[PDB]
Amino acid sequence: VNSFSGYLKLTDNVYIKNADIVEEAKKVKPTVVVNAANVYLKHGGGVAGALNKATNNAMQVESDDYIATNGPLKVGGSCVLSGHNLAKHCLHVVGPNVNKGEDIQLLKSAYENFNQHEVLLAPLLSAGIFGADPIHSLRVCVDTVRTNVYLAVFDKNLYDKLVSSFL
Ligand SMILES: OC[C@H](CC1CCC1)Nc1ncnc2[nH]ccc12
Ligand SMILES: [Cl-]
Repeated sequence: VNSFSGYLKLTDNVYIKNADIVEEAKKVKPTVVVNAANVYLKHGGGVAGALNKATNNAMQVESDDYIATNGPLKVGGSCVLSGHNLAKHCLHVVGPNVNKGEDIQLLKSAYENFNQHEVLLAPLLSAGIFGADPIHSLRVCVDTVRTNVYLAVFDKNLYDKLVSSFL
């Protein structure tokens, strides 16, 4: 039993809800919130900009130190950093950004990072401003993640479309 509420169950382990991930994380304070990161951990827009804003820029400060020490992530890769006031940990995961010409096949590799954590709150990787088809992202999620994932989707028409089209 966990404290996630109001989710539709899609499979044994994948759940979905129309929600603002910032407001969800503040309520649940999950062990792991997933950020839709880029390789530079520059949290400007989309989910990343919203999560960072909610931390009063502390996420960006921590991220800049991480990059200065370690260099950029790989597309498809991840790192674990603090969750600040939102969660215990933030798993920064880099899905391919189609608006940059990155290979969509890397989306499966990106979702594989979720399997290192028993329970996660997360957005659909490569959706929104990353320019991929969200129906595809949900399909890859369901077919790749084996741990318990609670997907937040900050758009009603999209959410309704994702539910009604889910196979
Ligand atoms: O990338 C996945 C979705 C895509 C957008 C919804 C339609 C375009 N983004 C988000 N999902 C959940 N919570 C969020 N908070 C701020 C942004 C955000
Ligand atoms: Cl987005």
